[PDB]
Amino acid sequence: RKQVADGVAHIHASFNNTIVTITDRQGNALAWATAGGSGFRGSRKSTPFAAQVAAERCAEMAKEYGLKNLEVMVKGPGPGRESTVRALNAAGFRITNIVDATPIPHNGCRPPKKRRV
RNA sequence: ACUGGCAGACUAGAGUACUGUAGAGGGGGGUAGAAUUUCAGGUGUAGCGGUGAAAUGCGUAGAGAUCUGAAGGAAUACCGG
Repeated sequence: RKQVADGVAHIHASFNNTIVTITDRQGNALAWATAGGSGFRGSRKSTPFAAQVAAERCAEMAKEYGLKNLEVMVKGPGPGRESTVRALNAAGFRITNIVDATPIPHNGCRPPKKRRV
């Protein structure tokens, strides 16, 4: 382990799962945790609370590297946007900046077809 | 008288010249930025993805995530009504 104190939390909140990848500021991965690896499956992955746990699990694995300050980059529309960020505050970590990093095409590729469900 | 013909006349219709104005009008060429995919390398480690739920699929040969770069094609967020 290289001990780092300043880092970046990259919350990837899909509508299905939520991934949390705490990195150094140079974007090398240190820890990751996912709603659908932190216990919850099918329906319950896609809940705030599953993502919270992902964040918690990742947080208490990020302390091995001795991280202290994180910037949160919240990327996507999922339920695990807000909850993960709370779970980083309420796990010690000082949050410096909360960026949104959602990829927005400036008209680009034709999305998949509409679901005639 | 009215319609037509013929020979004139007229400027209200129609058109011309002049100067501006707005405009995703058209055709050609170039270029920008965002994003997707693929690929290469770094970090990293067990999931990812998907759904009503799931399975097919993808992943330990290292995925997904994340960083950087590259290469392509297509379409031009906001403005925007």
